[PDB]
Amino acid sequence: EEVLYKVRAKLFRFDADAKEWKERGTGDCKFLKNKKTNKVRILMRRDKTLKICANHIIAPEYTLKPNVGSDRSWVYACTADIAEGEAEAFTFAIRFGSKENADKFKEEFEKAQEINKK
Amino acid sequence: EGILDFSNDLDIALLDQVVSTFYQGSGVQQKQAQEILTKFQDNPDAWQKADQILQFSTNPQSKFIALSILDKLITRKWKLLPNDHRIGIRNFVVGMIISMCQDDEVFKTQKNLINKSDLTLVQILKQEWPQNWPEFIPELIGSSSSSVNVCENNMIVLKLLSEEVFDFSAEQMTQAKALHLKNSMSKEFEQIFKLCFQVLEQGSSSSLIVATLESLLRYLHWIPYRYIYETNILELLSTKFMTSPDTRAITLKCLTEVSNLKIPQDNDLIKRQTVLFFQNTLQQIATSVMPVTADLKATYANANGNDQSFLQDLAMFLTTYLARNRALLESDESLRELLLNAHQYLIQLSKIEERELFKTTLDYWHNLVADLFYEPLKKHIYEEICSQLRLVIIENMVRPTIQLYKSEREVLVYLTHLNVIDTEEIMISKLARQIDGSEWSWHNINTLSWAIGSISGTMSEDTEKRFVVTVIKDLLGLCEQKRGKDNKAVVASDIMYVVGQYPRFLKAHWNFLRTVILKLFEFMHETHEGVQDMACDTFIKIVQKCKYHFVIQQPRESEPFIQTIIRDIQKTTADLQPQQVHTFYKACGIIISEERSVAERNRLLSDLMQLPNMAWDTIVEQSTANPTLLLDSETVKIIANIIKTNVAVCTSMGADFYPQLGHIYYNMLQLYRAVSSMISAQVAAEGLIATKTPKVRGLRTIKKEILKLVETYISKARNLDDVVKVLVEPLLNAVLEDYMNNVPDARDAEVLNCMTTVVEKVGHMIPQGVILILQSVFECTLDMINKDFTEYPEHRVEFYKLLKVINEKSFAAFLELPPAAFKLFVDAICWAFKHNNRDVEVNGLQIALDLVKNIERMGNVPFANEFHKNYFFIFVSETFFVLTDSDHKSGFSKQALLLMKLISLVYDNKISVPLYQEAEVPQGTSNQVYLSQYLANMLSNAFPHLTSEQIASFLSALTKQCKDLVVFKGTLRDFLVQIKEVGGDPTDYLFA
Amino acid sequence: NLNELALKLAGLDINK
Amino acid sequence: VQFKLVLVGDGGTGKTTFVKRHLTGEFEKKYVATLGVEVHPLVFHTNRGPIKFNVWDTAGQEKFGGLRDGYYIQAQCAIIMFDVTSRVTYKNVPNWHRDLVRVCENIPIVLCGNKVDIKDRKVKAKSIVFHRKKNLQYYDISAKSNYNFEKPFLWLARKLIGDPNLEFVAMPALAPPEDPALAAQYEHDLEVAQTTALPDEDDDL
Ligand SMILES: Nc1nc2c(ncn2[C@@H]2O[C@H](COP(=O)(O)OP(=O)(O)NP(=O)(O)O)[C@@H](O)[C@H]2O)c(=O)[nH]1
Ligand SMILES: [Mg+2]
Repeated sequence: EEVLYKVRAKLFRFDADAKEWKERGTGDCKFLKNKKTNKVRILMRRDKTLKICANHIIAPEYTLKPNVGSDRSWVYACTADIAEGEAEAFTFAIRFGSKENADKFKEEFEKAQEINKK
Repeated sequence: EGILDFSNDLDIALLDQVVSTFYQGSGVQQKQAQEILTKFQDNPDAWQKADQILQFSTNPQSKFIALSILDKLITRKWKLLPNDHRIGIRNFVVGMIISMCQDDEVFKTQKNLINKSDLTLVQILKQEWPQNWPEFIPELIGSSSSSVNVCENNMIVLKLLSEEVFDFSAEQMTQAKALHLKNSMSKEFEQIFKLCFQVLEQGSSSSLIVATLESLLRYLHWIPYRYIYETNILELLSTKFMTSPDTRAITLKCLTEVSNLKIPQDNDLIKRQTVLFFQNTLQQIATSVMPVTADLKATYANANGNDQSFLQDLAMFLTTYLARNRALLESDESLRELLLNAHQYLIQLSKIEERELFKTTLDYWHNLVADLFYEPLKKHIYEEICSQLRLVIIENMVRPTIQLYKSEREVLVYLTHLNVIDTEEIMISKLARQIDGSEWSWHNINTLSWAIGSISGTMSEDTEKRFVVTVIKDLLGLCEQKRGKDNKAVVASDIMYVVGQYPRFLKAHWNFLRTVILKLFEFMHETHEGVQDMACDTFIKIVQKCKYHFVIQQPRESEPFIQTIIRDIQKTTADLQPQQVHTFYKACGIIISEERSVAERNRLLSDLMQLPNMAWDTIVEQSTANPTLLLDSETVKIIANIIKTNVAVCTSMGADFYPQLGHIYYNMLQLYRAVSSMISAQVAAEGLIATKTPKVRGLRTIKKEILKLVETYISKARNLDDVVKVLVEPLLNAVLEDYMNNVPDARDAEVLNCMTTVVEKVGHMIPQGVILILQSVFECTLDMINKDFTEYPEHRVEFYKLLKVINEKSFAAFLELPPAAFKLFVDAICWAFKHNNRDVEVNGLQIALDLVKNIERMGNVPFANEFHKNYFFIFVSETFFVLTDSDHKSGFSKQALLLMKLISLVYDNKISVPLYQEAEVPQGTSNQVYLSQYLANMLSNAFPHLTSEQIASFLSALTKQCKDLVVFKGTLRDFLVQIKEVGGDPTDYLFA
Repeated sequence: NLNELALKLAGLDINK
Repeated sequence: VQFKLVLVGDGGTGKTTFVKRHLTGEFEKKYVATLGVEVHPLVFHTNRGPIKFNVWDTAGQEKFGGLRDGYYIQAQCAIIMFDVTSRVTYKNVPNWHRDLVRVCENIPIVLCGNKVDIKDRKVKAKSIVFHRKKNLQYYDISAKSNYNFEKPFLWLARKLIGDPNLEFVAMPALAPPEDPALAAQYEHDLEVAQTTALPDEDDDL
C-alpha cells in the first residue's frame, strides 16, 4: 500500500444505547491506497500497543458531518469496520489537534472518495 | 444455584464442580459460578458446613474457600460462638494440618492449601494463645523433632505468626491485644530461636532450611540483637547459606535486616562481628556468584533465572550496610580492600539499565559524596570510586523525571567540588567522542549537554569561563561538521541549553549575552519543530537570571537592551504561536520589574503593552458598535489573546502591573458584561448544548481570562487600598449578579475562585462586599452540589475554598445570614465531610474546626449559646459517622482533631447554656453527664452488637483523653477495630 | 572578551 | 499461551478503568465499583507471537471483596494499584501485597501508581520505595492520559515469556470489505450523534 495522508487523531465511537461517545483509540490515522486495486482505506493504530482501532474503506457514500461541540472533528456513520473482527457498523467521530488538520483531513477524505469511485 | 439452599444437605460433588467452573471455566458460566460462590461464602451459616468440605472434598480450591469462610468466622464472631464450637474448629484445623504433613503427596503438591491452613491456625492463635493454649510453643517444638515436613511447616506457622503480631497488627487489632501478643511471643522466643538455630546448623533439607530462614527474616524485625551477635548465626548466614542459591536470596535479605538491628555502638567485639559478616558475605559473592569485574549491566539485561532480584537484593544489602557501617572499614588498613571492593560492586550495579534500581544506588551515592564533602580526611579513600561515579552519572543524566534529575545534579555537583579537574577531563573527553563520532547520538549529545549544564556554579568563575568557552567552541564545531537540518537543530538546541545554564558566565560577557539573545530571536522564525519553543524557553530562562543586564544601559550601548527588545517585538514574534508570544511578553515583564524608577518602569510597561493596547482599543471601539462582532470567532480569539498577554505580563510584574490594569480595567469589565449577555442569549436560542459549542467556549474563555487577570493582580498587589477602593466594587457588580442569575450549566466556577482571592487578600477590609458575595453565590452554588458527589466538580472545590476563606477572614458575614441560611451553612460543611474527594473533605473538616473556634472566641453571647444548642451534637454525630463508616479513612486525623475539640469544649465548661432540653434530663445536670449519655445512646443504636460496657469504657477513655491527641486517636483506632467484630474486651480502652 | 566566540555563535545556521 | 493476572488495590484507584482502556480504548469517567471480580481476556501481539492475559480484575472496596484472596489461587502474575493523589491507597499497598504473595509466592508483580495526570500529586515519587525490597517493578501510570499504560503488560510479558527483548508489534491489517432499507436507521443515529458533544474538548486531541 501507499501512504496518501497521515495525521494524528483521536477516534470515538457513539454508544447509542447510552447516548455517549466512547474513545476507540489515539494514534496515526493513515489513508492507504492499495496499489493492485487503487482502493483507499482508513487504517489507524493505537500508540504503543499498535492495535487497530479503525479499518474501513473510504466509501464514496460517506459524508463528514461536524459535531456540535468541536471545530476540529468530523462525524460519520461507518457500515463495515473490521478493526475488531467481523465488519461491524459504527457511528465514528474523529478529532484532530487543530481545525487546520481537521480541514485538511476532510479535503483528503473527499479526494480519496473520488479515487474509490473509479 | 443449588448449593445456596441450606434447607437441604450440601452437595459436595456439586460444590467441587461450581468451584471448577469458576477457576478453570470462562464466559457466562464462570460469571454465574462467581456470583454463586460469593453468595455461598457470604451466608452467615456457611462456616458450619466447612468441616464437611475440608473432610470430603477432592478439590483443593474448595478447601481453600472453606478455610476463608472459617477465617471470616474466627476474625469477627469467634467470641460469640459457644465454647465447644471453638474447641472443635481448633482441634479440626490442628488435626487436618497434622494429616497433610504426613501425606508427602499432599505436602508436596498442595502448598497453597497448607499455607492457607497455617494462616487459619494463626488466626486461632491470635484469639486463643497463650491464655487458652499455653503449651503451643513447647508442643510445636516437640513435634518438630518427629517429622521433617512438620518441622518445616511449623516454621511457616511461626513466620506467619510473627507477621500477624509484629508486622501487621497496628491497624488490625487493638493496642492492648497487640501488646499482649507481642509480649507472649517475646516471652517464648528463646525456645523458638533454639529450634530455629538447631535446624540451621544441623541441615540438611533445603526446603526446611529455606522455610527456617524465611521465618528468621521476620524475627529480625523485632528480636533483641543478642540472639544474632551472641550466637554463631552470623557466621552461618554470611558463609554457609550464601554458597547455595536456594538459601542465598533469603540469607541476603536476612543480612540486610541484620544491618538494621539496634546494636550498642561502643562495644568493640560487636564492631568486629559487624565487619566479619560483611567480609564473609562479600567473599562468598566473589567466589560463588561473580567477581567484582563482572558486567552486571549485561547480566541484569539477560534476565536469567533470579539474577535481577539477586542484583536488586545485593544493591539493597550493600547500600544498607555501607550507609550505616562504612566508618568501620575506613580506618583499618586491612579493611581497605574490602571497603573498595564493596563500592566497586556498587559501581557495577549502578550501570544496570533499571530506573528504580538506579535511584536506589543513587541515593547511596548521594549519602557518600555528601559525607566526603563534609567529613575530614575521607575523600582520599574513595577517589578512584568517585572518578568512576562521575562517568556513570554523566552517562545516565536524565532530562531536566525532574526528581531523578535533581538527585543526579546534586551528586554530580558534590563530585565536581571533590575533583574539578577530573570532572572537566571526563566531560571534554565525552565531547571529543561526540566529535569523532564514536559515541555520536542525538540521545548521547543531549545527555552530555544536560550533565555539562548541571554543574553550573561549582567551579571558580575563571575556571568555569575556560570550561564554558571550550564546550561552546566544540559544540559549535560539532554543529558545523554535521549535515542536515535534523542533526544541526539538535546541536544548536544543546548549545542554547548549555549557555542558558551558565548565567554567571553570561552576566560577565555582555557582548556574548547579546549575541545569544539575538540568536534566540533569529530562531523564533525557524519553522523546524521544537526550535521556536526552545528559543522562547531559553529566552525567558536567561532573562530570569540575567534580567539586570537588560534593564541597565550597558557600556558601549546607547540604550538599555530592553528598549531594543520592545522596539522590534512585532518583528521578533511575528512567526510565533500565541502562547509563545505570551511567554515572550512575560519575559519582558521580568526585565521591566527590575527598573525601580517608577516613571521609567511605567513607560517601559506602556511601550511593551503598545500592540495589545492598540488592538484592544480597536475592539472596544468596533465591538461596542455593534456587538455583532463578538459572534465572529476571529474577534473572540483576538480578545482572548489580548487578555492572555495581559495575564502573562501581570504574572511576572505583579504589583507593578497596576498602571496597565487601570488602562483597560473599566472597558474590560464592560466587555465581561457584554460577553456574559451573548452566552446567555446563546443558551436561550439553542439550549444548554450551546455551552458546548466553540462559539460559547470561546466567549467563556474571555470571561475566564478576565477573571484570571484580576485574580493575578489582586493576589500580588501591594496597595490594598486601591484594590478595595478602585477594583473590588466594579468587579462585584460585573460578576456576582451574572453568576447568580445564569442557569447552573452557564455559571463559571472561576467566579468563585476569583472571589476567594479577593476575600483572601482584602477580605478584612470589605465586610459588606463579603456579605454580597455570599448572597450571590452561596445558596445557588450549594443547590448545584448537594444532590450527589459527582456533578459540577470544579464548583464543588471552589465553593468550599471560598467558604473556608470567608470563615477565616470575614466570619461576621456568616453572623448576618438569616437563621435558615446559617442552617444551610452547617449542612454544607457536614455535606463536605462525606465527600471522598480529598479537596472537598479536607476543606470541610477544616471549616468545621475553624467555625467551632470562631464560635468559642465569641464568648457567652446569645449567638454562641444558640449555636451549641442547635449544632453541637450535629457536629459531634456527623463527625462520628465519617469516623466509623469505613469510607472516609483518609480524613481520620482531622476527624479525630475536630472530635477532640468538640469533646474538650464540654469537659472545660466552655459551653455556658445546657445542651439538653430542660425536661429530658434533671435540672443542674452537667453537660459532661449529658454528653456521655447522648454518645452512649448514639453508639448503642449505631453499633447494636457492642455491649454497653464496651461503649461506656470507650467513652470513658475518650473523654479523659481529649487533651492528648496521640492517645485520643489510639482510642479511636481501638474502637474502629472493636466494631468490626463481636465480643471486644472493654478493658482494652484502659491501655493508656 | 569573547568576541570571536560570539562571532561563531552569531554565524550559526542550522540550514547550511 | 495464556496467563492469569490478578489486579488488586484499593477501591477507586482505577483498576477497572485501566483494564477497560486496554480492552476497548475508552476512558470510563464514572466510578462503578467492581463486585467480587470481573474476568476479561486481553491479547497483545508481540514479536514472539500473541500473548493472552486472563485479567482477574478484583474488587478493592471491602464490602464488595467477594472471595478476596480466593481469586489469587494459581495466578501467574499480578498488578498492585494505588492512587498517587490518595496517600491511604499507598499505605495499603503492603496489605494487598501481603495477601497476594501468601497465595502466589513467586510470581512477577507490577506496582502501579495511577492518576499521575492530576496536578496535585499527594504520594511523591521520593516516597514510593515499597517495591524495592519486594522486587516489584514500579511504574507511574495514568489510565486517563495513557502515560506508561502499556509498560505493566510489556514487562510482565517479558517475564512470563522469558525474553527481555520481547516487543509489541503491529497486528496485520487485512483488507476491509465494501442497503436503502437501513438508510433511515443510520441517519437517525447520526443526527443524535452530531447533537452529542464530544468529551474532553479542551484536550490536545
Ligand atoms: N484523573 C484520573 N482518573 C482516573 C484514572 N483512572 C481511573 N480514574 C477514575 O477513578 C475512578 C475509579 O474508577 P475504577 O476504575 O472503577 O477504580 P477501581 O479500583 O476499579 N474501584 P473498585 O476497586 O471498587 O472496583 C473513576 O472515576 C475513574 O474515571 C486516571 O488515570 N486519571
Ligand atoms: Mg472496579
